[PDB]
Amino acid sequence: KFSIYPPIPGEESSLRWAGKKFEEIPIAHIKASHNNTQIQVVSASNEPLAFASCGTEGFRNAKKGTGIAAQTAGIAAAARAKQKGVIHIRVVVKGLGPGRLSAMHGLIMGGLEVISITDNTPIPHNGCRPRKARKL
Amino acid sequence: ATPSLRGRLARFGNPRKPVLKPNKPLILANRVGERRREKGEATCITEMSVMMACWKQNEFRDDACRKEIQGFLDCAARAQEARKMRSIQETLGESGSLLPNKLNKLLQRFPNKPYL
Amino acid sequence: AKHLKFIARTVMVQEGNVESAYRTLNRILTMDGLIEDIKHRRYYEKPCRRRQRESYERCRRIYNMEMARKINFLMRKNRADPWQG
Amino acid sequence: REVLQLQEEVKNFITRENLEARVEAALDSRKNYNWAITREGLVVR
Amino acid sequence: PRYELALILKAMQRPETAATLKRTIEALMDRGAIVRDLENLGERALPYRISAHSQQHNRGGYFLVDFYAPTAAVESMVEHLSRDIDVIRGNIVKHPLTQELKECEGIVPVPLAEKLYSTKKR
Amino acid sequence: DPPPSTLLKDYQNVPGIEKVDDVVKRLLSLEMANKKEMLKIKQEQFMKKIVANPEDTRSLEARIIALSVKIRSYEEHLEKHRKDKAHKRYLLMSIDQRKKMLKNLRN
Amino acid sequence: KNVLKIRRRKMNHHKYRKLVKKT
Amino acid sequence: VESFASMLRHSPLTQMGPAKDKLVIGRIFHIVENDLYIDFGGKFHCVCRRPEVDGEKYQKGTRVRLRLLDLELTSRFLGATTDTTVLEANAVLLGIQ
Amino acid sequence: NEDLPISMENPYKEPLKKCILCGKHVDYKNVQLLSQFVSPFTGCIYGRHITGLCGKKQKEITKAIKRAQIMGFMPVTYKDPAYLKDPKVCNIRYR
RNA sequence: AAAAACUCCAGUUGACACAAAAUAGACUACGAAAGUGGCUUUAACAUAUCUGAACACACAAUAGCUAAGACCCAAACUGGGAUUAGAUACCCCACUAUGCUUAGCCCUAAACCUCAACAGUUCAACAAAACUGCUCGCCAGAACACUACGAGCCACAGCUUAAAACUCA
Ligand SMILES: [Mg+2]
Ligand SMILES: [Mg+2]
Ligand SMILES: [Mg+2]
Ligand SMILES: [Mg+2]
Ligand SMILES: [Mg+2]
Ligand SMILES: [Mg+2]
Ligand SMILES: [Mg+2]
Ligand SMILES: [Mg+2]
Ligand SMILES: [Mg+2]
Ligand SMILES: [Mg+2]
Ligand SMILES: [Zn+2]
Repeated sequence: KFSIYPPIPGEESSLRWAGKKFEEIPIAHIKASHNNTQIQVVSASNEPLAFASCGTEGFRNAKKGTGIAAQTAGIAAAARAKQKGVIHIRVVVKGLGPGRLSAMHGLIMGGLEVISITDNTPIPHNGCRPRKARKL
Repeated sequence: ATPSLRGRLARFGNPRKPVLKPNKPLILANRVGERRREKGEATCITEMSVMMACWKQNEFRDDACRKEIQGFLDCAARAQEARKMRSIQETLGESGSLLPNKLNKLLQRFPNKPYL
Repeated sequence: AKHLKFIARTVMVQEGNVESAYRTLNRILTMDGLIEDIKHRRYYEKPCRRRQRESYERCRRIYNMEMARKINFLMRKNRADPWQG
Repeated sequence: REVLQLQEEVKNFITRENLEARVEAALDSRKNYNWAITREGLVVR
Repeated sequence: PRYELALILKAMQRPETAATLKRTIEALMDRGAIVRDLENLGERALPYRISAHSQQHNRGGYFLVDFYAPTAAVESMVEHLSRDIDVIRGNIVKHPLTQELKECEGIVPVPLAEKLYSTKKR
Repeated sequence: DPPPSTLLKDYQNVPGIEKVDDVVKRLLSLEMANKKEMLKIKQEQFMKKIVANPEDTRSLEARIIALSVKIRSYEEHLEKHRKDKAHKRYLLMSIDQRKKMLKNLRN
Repeated sequence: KNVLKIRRRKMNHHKYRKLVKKT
Repeated sequence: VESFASMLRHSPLTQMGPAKDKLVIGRIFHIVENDLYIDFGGKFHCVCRRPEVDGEKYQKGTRVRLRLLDLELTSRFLGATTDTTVLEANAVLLGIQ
Repeated sequence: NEDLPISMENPYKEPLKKCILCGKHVDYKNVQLLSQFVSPFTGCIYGRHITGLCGKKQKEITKAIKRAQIMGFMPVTYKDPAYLKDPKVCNIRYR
């Protein structure tokens, strides 16, 4: 019976969260990379609420691109969102990285409720030429 | 269902250019590739996370760490017993997947031949 | 950019099953062939070597499909030997 | 016989005075081309 | 040959929509086209955001026309609709059914190729 | 250089061109269609001018005139695209075959 | 297969280029 | 005197036709504790697994009716100049006698 | 002599298989049919092994999909949400 | 891993290119080859016996030169930072020539599928089974030699053609 597809502004959406519709719920942004991951919290109407990262948490070069720093930054941003008064959150992820999976669990343990996860990762259709393959 | 390979390779009777150029000659061997390990075991990440948390809060207070450290030891023991379980399971035989040894047995009992 | 957000390549959590949602996300995206594409596009790969790798993948697919076919075809034969002698 | 079709369809072809009627009729009317197909191959709207 | 103009206007009221339509078909007649018929797709919300000559529009009005005209009329109408801002989009295409649909006898079974390698014990 | 208003080939045997509307006549004019209609009309014109037995494509001179009109079409294509070396080679090979068949016809 | 032939030719061509740019 | 061509034209197999989804009665000649092999017709016997339902009524001389797909299981692979076989025939049973 | 075989056609031949759209026509405007054969999540066109139709019709339908995409009748990223409750023909496994 | 570099830095949202065109493509189509796989239009893809110019003509991947321009990205060179005893490189950061559109030039590649075109048939080893009738082209030990000389070319550190002397088994 459960519909895995997300709701649409056109009716009908038979599921609210905290007595709220899907659209107005705040959105969390994760930008994952091999060297570091960056996390942010924003309102449904573009207003940023909280922002953190492994660098802001105080991790060095080798430690920025890890899962533990991701979990700590997630805990931090979730604490910020809860202090602001945000219970639910819509996840958005961008790119691969070590702490990609870790940020969500960090947020959950911090005390946020993830509703949906969207893979808003960039994809070029042969647009630009990346760097050449390095030889090690 | 399989993709056809009429004129993908460089043949005499194939006028157009070839598409495929495999390094080895495509002959179905009577031996199957044995399975492989996936990655290096890792566990207790959330346990050690909550442990470092309560540590930095309580200044290494064991009576307050009790629950974190108990959960960590229990998860470590679970990982160890799960390793032993999956080892005995792989030895006795993977359920749902077909074993390489008996695959080779079947293929040597009914082997294919490229020649006549 | 112009397309609207929260429609494509999404997963709705049910009963707070975040790990299952992420697993289904990986499953669908790997079946559609995106993560491989992006980890390949990370660094630029020349046309000749890309063509070689793609031919290698085609040959591997055909070989493994034939292997699975013969396995499913002859697995029924593997049973208790009725005629010992 | 093929000439028969496009010859009589000249009356259906709009003109200068028929424009301010056909344009209005078309913009008042609605048309949709969408139609799906099931497993066995039957058209469904 | 036949030419189908798929046209997308902005979501606006019937008077100015009819004005744009009558001026477009007047341009057709000036170029020398002969319209077979007009098909209204209707007003619908565009799937992805677009940018007009000076603005953006999320909704639109889909219309369709089919006509007979020479070749230079095609480029003349393309440049006309590019210059015109009331026309969000205008696209000429050939007719699919004008190309005779080749009779289809079904999918033939492909037998597995053999004699790839010579008879060698190896 | 036939006129543009000349109706299609296939619609010449039919006597319905007098009764049919002038708009339909214009539609059936070759200027509405592509250049191949004009090409075949010119082929028929050269046939009626030259050949003793029409609708005989197997004839050497029929092939010659067909390839000649094709060569003029390629010429126009080349003056439209000075860059198209593919069609340049096509024209050169066509005129080579044309000279070959011209000399064998002379023989 | 072995490539000593083209290796010799490569080395000789390299030396020729060097001498050309020198003289 | 009777020609083999006549005996074949009058054979049970030429009137049987394709074995695809055609009921046939057969019996077993060898049976392992878990499976039974029915001798039904033609060259090959068809192997089968005993169903847990009515599993007791499976002994020598049992007349079981069942459908089938082919008389011999074969398949041609890539490097198979001759198609490999199984010396068996696939068949599905839904009743006895 | 009369009982001997004879060269003859194969009446046991099952008729040639035709895809569901082998005989039907497809155009760039049938947004429903053109979004039927495409990923709802990623928006990419499914391969032939997932689709199960002849190559000519596969080429035609993918060309029409790309044409509708570039024209504006259909997007490239996300399938139209209204056409998700349609008959599912392409065989999947993730569910 | 680290160093260096920027903080006019980093993240969301709204607008924007002369840049190249996922998936389909597990498709085998076109073109003589080189190549062509985002969309629409135009013109158009030779010869209904075969072969055939290295005394000709026409193209000829990428790279490069000539004069205008275009600036996301990448990158020779170069500079800097790592590492090394040393590193004129492999690791990292910045950028130019250049990759692109015009009017030309240069005319070379593992230009290989190293398997010539046409019409056909059923064993040295390896590779992609053995072959038949005719035709053009190519080859006669290695290296000297994609060299010297000569001849031609809008080429001037070049390209095409191509030896000789001496040494060896
Ligand atoms: Mg090899
Ligand atoms: Mg592809
Ligand atoms: Mg030559
Ligand atoms: Mg250049
Ligand atoms: Mg530059
Ligand atoms: Mg090549
Ligand atoms: Mg060669
Ligand atoms: Mg030749
Ligand atoms: Mg060279
Ligand atoms: Mg020389
Ligand atoms: Zn079909």
